[PDB]
Amino acid sequence: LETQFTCPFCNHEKSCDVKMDRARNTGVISCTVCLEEFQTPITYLSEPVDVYSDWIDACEAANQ
Amino acid sequence: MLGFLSARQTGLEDPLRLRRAESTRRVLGLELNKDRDVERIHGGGINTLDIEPVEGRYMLSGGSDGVIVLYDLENSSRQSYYTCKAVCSIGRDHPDVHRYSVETVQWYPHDTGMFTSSSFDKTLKVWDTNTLQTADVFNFEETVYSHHMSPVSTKHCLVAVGTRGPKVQLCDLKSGSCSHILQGHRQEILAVSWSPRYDYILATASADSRVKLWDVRRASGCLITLDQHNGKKSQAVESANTAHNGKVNGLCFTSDGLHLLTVGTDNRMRLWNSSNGENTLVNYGKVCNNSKKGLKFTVSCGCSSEFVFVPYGSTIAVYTVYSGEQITMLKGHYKTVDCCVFQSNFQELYSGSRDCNILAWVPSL
Amino acid sequence: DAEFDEGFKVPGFLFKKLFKYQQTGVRWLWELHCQQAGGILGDEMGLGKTIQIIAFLAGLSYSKIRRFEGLGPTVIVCPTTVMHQWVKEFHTWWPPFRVAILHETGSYTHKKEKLIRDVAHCHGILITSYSYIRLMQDDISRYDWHYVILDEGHKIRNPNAAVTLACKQFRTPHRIILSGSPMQNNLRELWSLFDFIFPGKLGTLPVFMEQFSVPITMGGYSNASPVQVKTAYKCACVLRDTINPYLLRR
Amino acid sequence: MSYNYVVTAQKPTAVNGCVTGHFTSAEDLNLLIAKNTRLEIYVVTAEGLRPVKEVGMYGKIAVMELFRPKGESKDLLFILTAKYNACILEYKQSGESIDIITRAHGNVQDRIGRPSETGIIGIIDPECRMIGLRLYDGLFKVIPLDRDNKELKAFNIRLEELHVIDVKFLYGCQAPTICFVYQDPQGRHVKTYEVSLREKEFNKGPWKQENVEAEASMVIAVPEPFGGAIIIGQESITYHNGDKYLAIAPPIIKQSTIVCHNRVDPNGSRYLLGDMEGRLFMLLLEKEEVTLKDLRVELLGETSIAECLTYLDNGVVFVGSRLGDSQLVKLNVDSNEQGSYVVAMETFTNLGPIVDMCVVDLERQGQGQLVTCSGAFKEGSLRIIRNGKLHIRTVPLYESPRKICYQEVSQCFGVLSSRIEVQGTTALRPSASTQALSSSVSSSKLFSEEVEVHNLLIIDQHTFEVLHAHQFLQNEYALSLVSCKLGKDPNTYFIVGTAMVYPEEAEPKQGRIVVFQYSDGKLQTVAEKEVKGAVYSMVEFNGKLLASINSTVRLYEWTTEKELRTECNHYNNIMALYLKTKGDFILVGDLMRSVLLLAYKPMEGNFEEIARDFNPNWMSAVEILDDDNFLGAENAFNLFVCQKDSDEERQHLQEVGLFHLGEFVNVFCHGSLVMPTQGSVLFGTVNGMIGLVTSLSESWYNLLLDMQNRLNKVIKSVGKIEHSFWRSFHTERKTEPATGFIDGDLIESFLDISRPKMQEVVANATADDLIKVVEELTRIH
DNA sequence: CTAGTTGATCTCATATCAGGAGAAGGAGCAGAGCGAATAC
Ligand SMILES: [Zn+2]
Repeated sequence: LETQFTCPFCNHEKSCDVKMDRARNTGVISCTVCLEEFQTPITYLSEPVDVYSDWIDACEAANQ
Repeated sequence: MLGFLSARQTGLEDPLRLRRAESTRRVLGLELNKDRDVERIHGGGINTLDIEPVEGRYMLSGGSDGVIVLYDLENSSRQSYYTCKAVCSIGRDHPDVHRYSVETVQWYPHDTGMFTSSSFDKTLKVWDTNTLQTADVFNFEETVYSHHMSPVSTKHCLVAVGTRGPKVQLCDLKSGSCSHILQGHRQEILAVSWSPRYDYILATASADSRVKLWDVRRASGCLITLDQHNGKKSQAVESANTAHNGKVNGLCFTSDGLHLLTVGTDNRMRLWNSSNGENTLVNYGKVCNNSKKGLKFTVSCGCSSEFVFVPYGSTIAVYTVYSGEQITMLKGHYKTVDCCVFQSNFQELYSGSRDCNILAWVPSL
Repeated sequence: DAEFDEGFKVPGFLFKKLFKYQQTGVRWLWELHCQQAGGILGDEMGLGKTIQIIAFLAGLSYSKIRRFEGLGPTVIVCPTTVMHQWVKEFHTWWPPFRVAILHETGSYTHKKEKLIRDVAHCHGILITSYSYIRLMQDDISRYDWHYVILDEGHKIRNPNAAVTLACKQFRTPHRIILSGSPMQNNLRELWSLFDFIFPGKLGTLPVFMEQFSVPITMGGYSNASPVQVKTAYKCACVLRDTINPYLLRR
Repeated sequence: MSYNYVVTAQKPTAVNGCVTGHFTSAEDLNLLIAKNTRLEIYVVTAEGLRPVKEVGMYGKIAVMELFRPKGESKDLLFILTAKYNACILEYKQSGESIDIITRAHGNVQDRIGRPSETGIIGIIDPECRMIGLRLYDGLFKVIPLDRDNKELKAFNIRLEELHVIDVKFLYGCQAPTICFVYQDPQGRHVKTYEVSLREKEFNKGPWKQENVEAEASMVIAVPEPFGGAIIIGQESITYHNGDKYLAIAPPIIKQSTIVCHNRVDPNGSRYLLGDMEGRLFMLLLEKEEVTLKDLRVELLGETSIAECLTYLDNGVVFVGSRLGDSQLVKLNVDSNEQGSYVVAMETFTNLGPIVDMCVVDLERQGQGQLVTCSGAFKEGSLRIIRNGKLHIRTVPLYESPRKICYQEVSQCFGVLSSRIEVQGTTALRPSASTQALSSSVSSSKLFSEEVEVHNLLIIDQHTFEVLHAHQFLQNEYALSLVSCKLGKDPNTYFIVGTAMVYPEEAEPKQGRIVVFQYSDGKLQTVAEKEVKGAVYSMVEFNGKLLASINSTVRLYEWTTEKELRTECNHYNNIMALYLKTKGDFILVGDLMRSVLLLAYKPMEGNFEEIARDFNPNWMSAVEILDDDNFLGAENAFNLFVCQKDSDEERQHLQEVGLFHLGEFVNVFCHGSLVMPTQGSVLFGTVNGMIGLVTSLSESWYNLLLDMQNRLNKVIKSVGKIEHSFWRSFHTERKTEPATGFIDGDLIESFLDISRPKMQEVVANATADDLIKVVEELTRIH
């Protein structure tokens, strides 16, 4: 499972970094290029793929 | 100021004096707008703004969510408080919406019936403003960081595009020829800007810490390479003659086009003689920027002294171009400011930032 | 004497000798010289393209336009079989050009490097063969040539040949090609010629192929789907107007 | 679309430039005077001036200089227009016929560029190798003359110094050498360059930059025997030649800055220098055997406030003035027993800056009469104008008038005036405010170098003597004045809007509206009202007082208690500078939003923004022509007529008429100077022109338009300037052709052509019909 | 000297799971130790 992801907003490969703040149960995914940021709740079973998942889902939901 | 009015009435001073002095005074009194608001439609940060060059009424805004919003800035209501309503919108439901962030949007000069928008989806789309449909699309092999149409060209209608490729593309809007490229950079071309003075002069700033001026008619590469030291540290041109000690992510010709303001990721802005690229050694102090993409900043027009409005963190730093003296910080944004566009008719400013807000700064009183 | 817009005094006693298309070609060449770009005199054989070149260079020398007080050192790369013809043409149109041939036959009777140095030192008119460009490609390109004229420039039709690389190692903005046909087999040759005259105008050859050559040939077949032929027509139009101001073909 | 007819009732009278030389003939000593659009050529006789020609340029003459190229029998005249039409003209007299042939012409407007602060500068190399223009910051345009052009092809040389104060060509230099004073953050410095036409670029000057006085504002190129230059500043006069550095600081020039100069002798042994206060000094260069020994300045005397001056001969000096009457003065060898060597020989009338003017039917005739606040500080006056030619009286006030209004019931004019006191305070001269029959000072309970003292002068409208002079509070500027009766009481009042002016602020925060009544030869303060800003403009609006405090247009009612009570306000203005009225409608001229058609809805009791123009025109004056036509004057010397169109788009005023007047209109007023056209709006300008706007009918306007095009095809302009270009609406960020306006001067020129040219005009009715039409058009003024 | 013939050589162009063991790097934690920094 890759940790760096293509940004849904600027389509820059591996430009998204994921930070797991487990102490606060929050994952923050940020694109280095276009500076888009997204915050989602996470669990101890969560992974950066799950945070990027929640980001893609939030984008598609907001774009309806 | 009653002295100014009296001098204008009595012919002591040219009306030019009152006009430019009052423009400068208005710019100095720039403050968060007391009675004005801008409609919020972008779901993501606004990366770019552009007020149309003719009549200065309509404003384009490209968001990080790929939508393009067209606002009317005129207060068509009778109240002193109004919101800049959104006339049109390339929203998520438009068949031609950009799939990724719109990074530059520009009105067609000489006419408001067309505009252009480049995105990180590797497309420069040319839109008919009336039908709001894509009149043309130019696809690129690599993401677009910036683009610019000449604000002066009555003859050519080239769009200079800077992508992550090391080549500056020149897309002819006259019969579509995107094959023309300029060689000489080595990394992503983060900013491009046509000279407002000279028709065929284009300045390009790239991540290789170099700024090059090209005569696009010419067959022999760039005209000038900007050098910080002008020759104090002189070396055979392979890696020397850098404009900055980092990525040069913003360009802006001054109003007359005789100087060039370059902002780079070394936390420095520099002013260059646009005719021979000599550094004028204007200080400006430290200009905080760490943007990994192009940084959009503008200069004032029609004032006694020229000003430059640079995004500075979550603020707008206003500097005097030719002295470097720091005027002020416009402080009303909650995240880093991506773009600021200057309305020259009324000395107004519109700033878009990552907080999904377009804030209007108006002169006080 | 005929005078152009910015001032390019082509002499009357030469300009009167040209034909209407020849004078148009001189006008076009000098427009290129003002834009500091190169071109292709793609006029087919028999019209007379050397006469246009000598007339234009003679006007550029007498007009004393300036870098260089008038015309500087120019190199003409032509097949051997016409080299002597070229010098005679100069000597009958514009005598005061110190024209010199670089060849084993030649007239220098000394070291050829000394000939290059001496001719450049006098801003002369130096004629070579393509082979000498290839062999002395490092030596001949050190003396700040002001013009490069590849007569029968279809020798550059291959973007791989060592002659193409040696000819593209020149530095001047001024690159003129005298070829009866810019392309002979396919668009590789058009791209190579345009990479010579104007390094940046047409894109890198991969880009050029993928945009122009494949769609055009795919639309050159009668079993092509209608979309294919329409795209081929559009791309041909784009290539045509892109090359319009730099290929003068009659 | 609107239909308007503009005609010049009185040609411009303010002189903005005067040059002497041999223009008409090799032996004649010509005086060329540039009034704004008019070039007047006189021949300097032994006595006075003999007018030989008067041509009307299609342009505001910003530069006017005479130069004699090698081989030319007589001087050629270089004229640059404010819209940057350059022309080289020659005088060709063929017997009775006089022609100003355009030897060369062109347009030198750069498409983009910051116009320089100190204004357009035009200089000519003393050997006439080139013309150097400073039009924009950072650039120096050069028009070579050795290359004989008929199109005046020019090239810009980039000038590293961006704030150039003044520039001249030095004398006795092998190469064209410019010496100029420029301002950088380190101070003001005088630098030199040697222009190269072959390389088209500057080269290192004969002598390096030298740091000059902070207010060093003038450069004077001394002729060959001395060479170098003289820099005049506010406090000192210095002379540089590269190693000679002479300097003086005469205390007598400290009081006022020197604004003009002229060279008396061909060798520059003497110069004239005029200051803004009118003082004329002689700067003498003492030579030593040649180099320069020492500089002296001696006060010759006092003249009108000189924009320019020119020594003709025999001690005669033409003092050309913009703020007062131009003068022809004599420099006596010996003093006049008052310390002054200057004696006025002749005075040429100048309607100075016409800041305000009122049309009055004085003498109870059917004829109008313009009473204009003309002139400035020392040259301020009232001018009374009638049709008799135009007869112009003059009532010298010796202080600047600002506003004027006529009170028919009281048989007097209320005139706002302003004088300068130096120190508590002392008047520099006995002014009309101080020479009133009776006087008073405001004692207001509301509020508790050189300064301006403002007064309300009650002036008898028979003898034009100052019946009264009421001085205002300390540091109070009176801005507006209106004579009207408010509410329902019968008394007629002088209502004065004021502002409290202190140096610590940029916009007045305090002011008051004072209601005076003039009765029994006394000016009693009937009422006061402290307001929170400068009352820029006031007007009577249906018996109420419509005032404009800094950004708020508000309405006051006159109560039974004889006090002003606010009724309604409108705040959607930057600064409402100009107010006009017709019925329930108000026209608010804004500083930079340019118009606002407001309506007072009486059934409710507030204002309603009926419409607005969203174009950013900076206003100088505004007027209401018809129920739906609104005339306005922009500070860029343009007239524009807005029209209420026919949704929210109904709130957009449409600019249905555009025109470039070439004059800074200060005031409009309904009225006519005479006993086919609808309406009559006179206007007064800064350069002294009085013009007249009338509305035309559609078919007639179309026919006139056709005549204008025909005349443009026939009549040849002096500088080969196209009339459409000259009248094209022009602003630094906009340029449009003229629409909805007929140039009355061009139409009236239809009389001054011969019959074959008329037939050329009227190729496609007969010529006599159009002669009748233009005669009827001339009747209105 | 001096041109014409003879071979070699190069370029260019013609299409279509039931390993294991050890050594080197990097990671995260743990503490020790010393500079500054409040503060009694
Ligand atoms: Zn991104």
